[PDB]
Amino acid sequence: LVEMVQALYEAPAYHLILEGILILWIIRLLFSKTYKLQERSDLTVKEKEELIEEWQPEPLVPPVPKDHPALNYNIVSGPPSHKTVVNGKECINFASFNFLGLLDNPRVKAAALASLKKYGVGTCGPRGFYGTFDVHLDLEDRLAKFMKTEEAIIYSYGFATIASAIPAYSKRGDIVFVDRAACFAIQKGLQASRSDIKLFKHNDMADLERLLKEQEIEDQKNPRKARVTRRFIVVEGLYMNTGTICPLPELVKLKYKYKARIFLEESLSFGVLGEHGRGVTEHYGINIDDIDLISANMENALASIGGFCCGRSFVIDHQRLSGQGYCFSASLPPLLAAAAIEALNIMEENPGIFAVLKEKCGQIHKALQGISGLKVVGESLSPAFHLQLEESTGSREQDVRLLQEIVDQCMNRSIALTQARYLEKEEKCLPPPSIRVVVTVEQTEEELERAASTIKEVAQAVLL
Amino acid sequence: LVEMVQALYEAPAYHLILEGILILWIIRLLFSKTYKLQERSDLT
Amino acid sequence: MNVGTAHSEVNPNTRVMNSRGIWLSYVLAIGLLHIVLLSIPFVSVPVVWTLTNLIHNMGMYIFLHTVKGTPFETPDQGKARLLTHWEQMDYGVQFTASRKFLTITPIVLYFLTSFYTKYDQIHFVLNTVSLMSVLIPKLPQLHGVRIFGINKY
Amino acid sequence: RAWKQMSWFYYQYLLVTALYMLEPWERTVFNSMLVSIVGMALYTGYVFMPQHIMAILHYFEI
Amino acid sequence: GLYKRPFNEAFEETPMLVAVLTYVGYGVLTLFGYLRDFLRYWRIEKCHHATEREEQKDFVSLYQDFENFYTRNLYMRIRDNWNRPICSVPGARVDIMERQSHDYNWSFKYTGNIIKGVINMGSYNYLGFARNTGSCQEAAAKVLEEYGAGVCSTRQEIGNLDKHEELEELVARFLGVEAAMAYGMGFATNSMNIPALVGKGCLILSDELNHASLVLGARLSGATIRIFKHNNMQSLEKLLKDAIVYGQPRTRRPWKKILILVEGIYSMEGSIVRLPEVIALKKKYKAYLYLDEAHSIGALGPTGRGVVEYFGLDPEDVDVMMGTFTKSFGASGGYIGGKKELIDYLRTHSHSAVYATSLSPPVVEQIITSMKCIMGQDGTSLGKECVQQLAENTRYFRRRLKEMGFIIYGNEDSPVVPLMLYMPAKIGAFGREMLKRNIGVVVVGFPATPIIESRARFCLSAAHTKEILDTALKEIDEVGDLLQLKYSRHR
Repeated sequence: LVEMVQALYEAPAYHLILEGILILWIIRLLFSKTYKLQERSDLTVKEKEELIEEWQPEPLVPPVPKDHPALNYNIVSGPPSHKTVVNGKECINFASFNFLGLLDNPRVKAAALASLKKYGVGTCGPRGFYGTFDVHLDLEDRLAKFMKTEEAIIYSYGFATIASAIPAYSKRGDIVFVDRAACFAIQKGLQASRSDIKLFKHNDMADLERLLKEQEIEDQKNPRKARVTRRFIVVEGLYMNTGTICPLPELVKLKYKYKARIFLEESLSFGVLGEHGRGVTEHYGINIDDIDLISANMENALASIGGFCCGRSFVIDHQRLSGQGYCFSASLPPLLAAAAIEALNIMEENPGIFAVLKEKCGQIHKALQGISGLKVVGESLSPAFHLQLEESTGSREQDVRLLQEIVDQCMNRSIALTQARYLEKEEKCLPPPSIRVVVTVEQTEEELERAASTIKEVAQAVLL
Repeated sequence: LVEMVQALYEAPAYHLILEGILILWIIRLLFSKTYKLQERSDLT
Repeated sequence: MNVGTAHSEVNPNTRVMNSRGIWLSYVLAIGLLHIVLLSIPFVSVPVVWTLTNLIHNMGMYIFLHTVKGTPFETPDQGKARLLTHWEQMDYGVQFTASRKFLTITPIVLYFLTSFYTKYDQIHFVLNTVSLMSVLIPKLPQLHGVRIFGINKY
Repeated sequence: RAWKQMSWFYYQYLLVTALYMLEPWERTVFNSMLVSIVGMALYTGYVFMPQHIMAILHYFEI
Repeated sequence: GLYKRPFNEAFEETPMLVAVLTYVGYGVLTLFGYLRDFLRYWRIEKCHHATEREEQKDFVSLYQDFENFYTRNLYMRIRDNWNRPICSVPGARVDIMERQSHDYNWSFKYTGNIIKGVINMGSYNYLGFARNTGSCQEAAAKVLEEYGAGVCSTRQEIGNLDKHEELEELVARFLGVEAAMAYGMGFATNSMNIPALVGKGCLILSDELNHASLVLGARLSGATIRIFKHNNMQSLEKLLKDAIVYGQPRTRRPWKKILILVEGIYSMEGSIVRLPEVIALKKKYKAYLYLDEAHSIGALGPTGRGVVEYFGLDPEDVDVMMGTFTKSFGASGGYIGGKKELIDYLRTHSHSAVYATSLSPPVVEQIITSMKCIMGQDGTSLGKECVQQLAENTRYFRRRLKEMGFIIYGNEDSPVVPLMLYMPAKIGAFGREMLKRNIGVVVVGFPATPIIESRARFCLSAAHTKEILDTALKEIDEVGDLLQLKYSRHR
């Protein structure tokens, strides 16, 4: 003990160093349980050749059954608009997402031709260098002013917008609470970012509350990690797969109570909802600042290619350097930018088109009630809703075949409908097959009740 | 050379032992070309 | 500018130390520090050598073993957000010419400063403490481990 | 003439050491540190080391 | 594989002194950046960046501050070089809206005056189709008047038009493959058609210098990715042999598929891919080939049919041929060409077709008109003239630049010419000095490239004449004399 310590202290230095080295050797030996066998073997050249020969690759593409419903593409013999011509038959368009009828306005075409005379068709470069035109900055300023927000950023492709916006902010090790009935663009954006994804029930705040409280428990488990994880809630203003609106005020309250930012998608909502057509926020009266990021695409309402994101500069400015679809691709052609600017001018000039669209949506949604085999899933304010089989059959393929028979019999009677298309093996929550009905400010009253009557008669004829 | 050898001889013992240990560490490092990847995986 | 414009690497930080002329530049930086310390009038040669050793070791510890992450945003979604530079080097490959060189250099510097301080006990204690502080993290076993939860987040 | 040559050499000095990008007060800080270090080095070399570069400087002057 | 004509590429190595000096510069920048950050943190210096709103102060911070280190300290100092607005057609001469900043590039304010006549060497014109007047513009205007600005639905439902079908058949005839499909974005083409071809249990062999779109497409699929060295056929052999012999990583099972992603011309380096060798190994080891002819579809080849025509091989050897209309044809979009079964499967099981909006009618009309002009269907000789003029211009430019003593990368045939600056400050210096002499170039710095290699890329065109090239070459020589950019020991 003490005497041993004194004796060790009285002993020389190099001897004690050697004894310490031996002690370290012993402590290394005790924990060295790796029972290495000390053997090395390698393959021969002929064995490598035979292994090469035996391997057989699968074909690049699997054979197709050739009976795919999507194998036959509808061929439009002209512009897709009111009174279109599809498959050689005269029809009335009930499938194109053109809510405001801005596709065929002479003013929009005049603006597009004016910008075509000046710049041409192609930008020929990314926005990062010699691909930024004055029209791009003008359009971004117009989008910022229209939505009463500081900054906006435009992408040249609608799908890439949210799919590049989401990975820019959400990184590995974060938590995202996304709705179950989220569009495919949001799903691929959430796949690109390697964050942890938690899905809650469609338009249910109870499941969101439960998930948030479980996250709170996990935060209390380890505060240090909980201090470096960011929480996001990704929702859509008007869901495409269902046609139902989102409960914004409760989401805002949950955000401020549980410290999780909000990403909002307004693709259908952007140009149809609100007194001036600004989205679900104007419909509910929620302040614009309560939502961090609002994504949209100019393809549906504005009738032009591309998309955009809107928000405060603190949030938007990061996408100019982290958005892959923005950094590594050519910019939007000036033609489509000018078309979007003119569409914005027309939308600002007359705000009654949103009111007449709401009128027509309500009328057609009320009229389509009372079909034996068809149920109208959706809401009375969305321009696009669905028609689903009430008593579904045993298989999905028979259901899509029945719906396609209904669609064909409708087209033969000058009603142009379409059926919702999904990737069966890729969609997270595959929706049931459903016919899609889209309402415009161009469809007259008589056409509305005629389409309702035609769909009713065809449904009764087919499903009985 | 000779002066360096004399200076090393005049230096203390434990310091020279530590320097020798470091020399052995260096000679181990130089021939330790086994570029281990430090990964472990198992089947389910 | 943006990462990935001219190459396809998730983290250009890993191959920084394998670049051309980095070793010679690092050695010349050590020499410049030594000369700047030599220029000081009132200090003596053992003090100069001890100061160079301590300062170089402190710089190595701060840069290689303390600063964790990447100076630039990276498109692998923050895979190395919690790793220091030494762990990021060569994507975790434990031994490499760069790692061997970076481990060897402090030992040679230690031999030099020990000789030029004439084996004084105080200088021995200081140099040994700094050399151990540098060398201990270099061990392959000591990877992704923060003692008592220091520098974890 | 010679003033333009010195301006060109100063421009090359700025380009090489990446002082071209920095704001003027950062340039002032860097230049002051460099001048102080050089003056200290000259003082120490004169006081401590034997005057050997003095002969080379005199030969260059001649 | 063998070459019918010599294949000569030159990648001269960096001088040692230049490497030491660029490391000195980067170290100085890093130290001053740390001091900058300390001053900004202790509120001694005012911060010009925006801040989170007071209601979300207790929220977790949105960004990690260390990630933007280079943005504030290195990128912002020379930020004025890149996002330069223009107000005219991106021809051989472009108009740039000149801008000034007084807060050291944190915020830019536009002066009224506008630069005019700037020689354009940053735009991706290769055949000079970016013109505001011509036949293509007339056809585009006609289709715009008839059809409109854009389609409002996807291909599968109602958004398929006759224009898309005729464009696809024209592209299939142009390439020489059986069938082709068209998309509205070159980035989306890769990012949406690589996940469909391969999935979990497959292998992807990506080049060292692949584009971001190819990498993103590979990541979105669950396949395992292995990176081989840039144009190193020995490395490709080694990875192929190891993948075939040793199988899957955890449980030894044969790979379902092996896909090799390569490009025709790499924009930054300017090196043409060694296509005969890679096709040889593809056939020998029974792999699959994905070829990205974004830069070579119009620039390369005697008639402008890509690298498969430049080398002279058979298009049926390449399994998937991606391509982009933005560079050469002067309109946005993309395409994939291949056998009929491939195109049918992509028509049925591709993300872009199902969920994304189709192309615009004026854009497809412009592509159709330009592609008809190239193949001589209009009957004129304009198609061959641009293709031969581009080759003359690139050979002349590369020869004269190399004889001046600069360091140039890539093959002699590639229209893209990367000059090497090698130092962080010379990037901004070259950009500003070239702008002062009415020349527009593109400079690429550290985080994109390797650390020692910073460059400036010249993209040549058939619109450039001999006079314009002579003026640009004289200005480049003068600037290289000013900045001492001639690092070549050979000449």
